Amino acid sequence: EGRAVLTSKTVKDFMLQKLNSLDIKGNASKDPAYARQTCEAILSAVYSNNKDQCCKLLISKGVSITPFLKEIGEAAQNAGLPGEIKNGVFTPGGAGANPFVVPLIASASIKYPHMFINHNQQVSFKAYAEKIVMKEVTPLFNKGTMPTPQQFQLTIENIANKYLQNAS
Repeated sequence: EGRAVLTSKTVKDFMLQKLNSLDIKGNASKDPAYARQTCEAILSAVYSNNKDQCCKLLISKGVSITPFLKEIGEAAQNAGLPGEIKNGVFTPGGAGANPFVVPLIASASIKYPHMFINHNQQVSFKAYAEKIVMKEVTPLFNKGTMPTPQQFQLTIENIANKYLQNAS
């Protein structure tokens, strides 16, 4: 959108416009490499967001997300995105901070200084930013046997949410 107030969904909107114009699938369709980095890294993004979102509150309890990372790495292994592994733990190749949300949020961090001013706002910004690409990435999971972002995210979130609670 382009208003002097926007509210409710401003970046969310420009993030969605970027998301739409990011055509995570069109590039996965024109770029067979892009698809490799956008099909495995999308669910590895949720994987990583899981390790980011779950570990975010978990690092506050002083827990251990590695075992949970091991679980999203399962989904990340079973989903077809491998790359890291250690003491009975594994992680998907592109287990960074999301290849689409990074610049998607980087754009909004560059674009929306107002909404990204608070250190705890751009981190949460990428949280619903990963939820939108699931509409763009979903279709890359249709041309094969890959899980959807929502089916995989829920199964992942389910381990973030499982580690999330933990008494408190």
